[PDB]
Amino acid sequence: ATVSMRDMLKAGVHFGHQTRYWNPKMKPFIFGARNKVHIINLEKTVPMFNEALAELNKIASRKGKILFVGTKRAASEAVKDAALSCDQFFVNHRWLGGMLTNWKTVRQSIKRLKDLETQSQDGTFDKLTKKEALMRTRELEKLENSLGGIKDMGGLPDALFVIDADHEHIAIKEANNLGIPVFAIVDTNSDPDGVDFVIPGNDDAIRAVTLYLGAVAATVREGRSQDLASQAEESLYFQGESFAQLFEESLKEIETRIVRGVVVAIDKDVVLVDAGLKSESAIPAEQFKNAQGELEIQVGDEVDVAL
Amino acid sequence: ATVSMRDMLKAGVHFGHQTRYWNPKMKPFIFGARNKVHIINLEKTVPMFNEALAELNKIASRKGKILFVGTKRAASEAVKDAALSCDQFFVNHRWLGGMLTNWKTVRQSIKRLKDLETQSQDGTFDKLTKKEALMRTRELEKLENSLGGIKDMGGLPDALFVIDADHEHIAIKEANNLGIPVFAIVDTNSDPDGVDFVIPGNDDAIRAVTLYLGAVAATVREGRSQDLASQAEESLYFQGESFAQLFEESLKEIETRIVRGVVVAIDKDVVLVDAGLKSESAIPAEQFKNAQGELEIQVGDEVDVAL
Ligand SMILES: [Zn+2]
Ligand SMILES: [Zn+2]
Repeated sequence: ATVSMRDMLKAGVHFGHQTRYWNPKMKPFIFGARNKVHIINLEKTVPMFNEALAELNKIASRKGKILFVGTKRAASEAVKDAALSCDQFFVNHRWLGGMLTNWKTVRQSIKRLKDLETQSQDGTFDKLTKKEALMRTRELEKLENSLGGIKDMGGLPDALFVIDADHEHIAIKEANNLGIPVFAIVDTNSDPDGVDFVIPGNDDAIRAVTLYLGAVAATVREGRSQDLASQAEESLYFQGESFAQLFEESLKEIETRIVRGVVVAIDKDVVLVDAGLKSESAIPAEQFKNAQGELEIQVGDEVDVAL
Repeated sequence: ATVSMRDMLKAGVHFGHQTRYWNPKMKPFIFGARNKVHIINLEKTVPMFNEALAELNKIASRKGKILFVGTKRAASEAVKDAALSCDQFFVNHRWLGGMLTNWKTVRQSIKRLKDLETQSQDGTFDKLTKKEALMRTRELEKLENSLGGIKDMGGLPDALFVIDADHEHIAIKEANNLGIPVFAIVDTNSDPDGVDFVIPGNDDAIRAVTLYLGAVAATVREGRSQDLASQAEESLYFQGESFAQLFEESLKEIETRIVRGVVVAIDKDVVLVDAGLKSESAIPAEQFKNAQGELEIQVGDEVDVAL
């Protein structure tokens, strides 16, 4: 996975802040200045982004959970779009101190959110006074704005992808403390020190932000599915055996002896065994019950069967 | 997209029916017979499946809708799994004559399904007698079993993918009449004539059926997203220009003159214009209102702006 330099140039990825606003720590990523404005060196952005994408692909491929964080105007709606498009998670309105470091508390706040969700729907709020119903409605607003993108995360994320390292410094510091790797777009006015995988680039243009998140969402989908990887395993070696050769070889795989197999499905009075024939074999449960009339085997168990 | 011959052999794709059950029309796809059973020639299955996958990829890439059809025991639950995994549609319980050819009627039956959905939830059924409520409950059962996988299809499909051509002959004939292309697994006991893209193979093993649907769902996801295609466009040509060359070239793209731009977002009193700077420009709506105080422009419109 990569984005080309020409694509980044068109999106404005190389536009830094005015030089008077810079953080000197971004010097290695700066190409120069034109008209009192810093130009970001895409010669560095491209390999550093590829490096970031490769590791996010690896994390996603072990069922890793990715938290997209971006709450500034330019990032907010796109962060949600990206996260949804690859079945991950997000914070896009505002960060509450402790979302990560006090995660056991957040977990309870999530159940409280779901209870308030139910209450607002099943008429509980209508049986309250206006003053009370408003209290619960504002609480539900706070919880949904802040936790709505993570309510099904189910534990700490395995990585953070962040738009604007300075704007999101609180979250980045929590991740640091927990040893959660941080991938971030770092603009010329920002401190890169807390960022594990820095991506030098413009964090102020919707089109630039969209370019980054798109490449991220794609590589995360590829990590989960293994679509393109499993496919490009057919070119790694010779596969030109004839069917005839392969079929005759498979006939000699028969030794010796009645057959052996594996349960794949147990619906009452129907036990299903894959013994590698044309069809799986559906067996009456009775052959698999003990003296008390209970099922002895489980889906995935190994068994025997009579040809 | 492809499945290897070794993968098909392991899944049992080559196991045909007993020869006494064959349809002579399947002769070109048959390798031979062992123990009074027909062996399917995978030398033919592999290129014919690749051919089918390539055209399904093309159909999906123009936002085509794919209807997965499989109602026999071995196909039923996997057909649903596959369809869901690539955001398409399915029929997996039983085919009602006219689902395709009388589609304008099906459309009304879909709204009737949604109304019954609401009624069963909002307590309408509880206000009925038992005899009446049972009538509506059975109607809801019929509609959900048959239309549940297509209720958001929104029109005729652009292709059918079918498990077992003989078992699903009714649907295949409706598609024929409507000119909708049929992709189907055709076993040695079946008639291939109605099938546009026949895939000679075992249609009785869950593991074989799973192998086919998996490859289909992947190629459909790839058609929609263009993940792997857009990525493998970076290898088609030289991309070794230095950033310096590219940046200096982009500086000469400035001619002449105040700037020109494109609206991207209109939220009351905030009009957003992309003029290719570091940030999009947010302009007060007032500059864009006519004498009556109405908005003159729309999202996507072209405008002008003062630097
Ligand atoms: Zn910035
Ligand atoms: Zn069959």
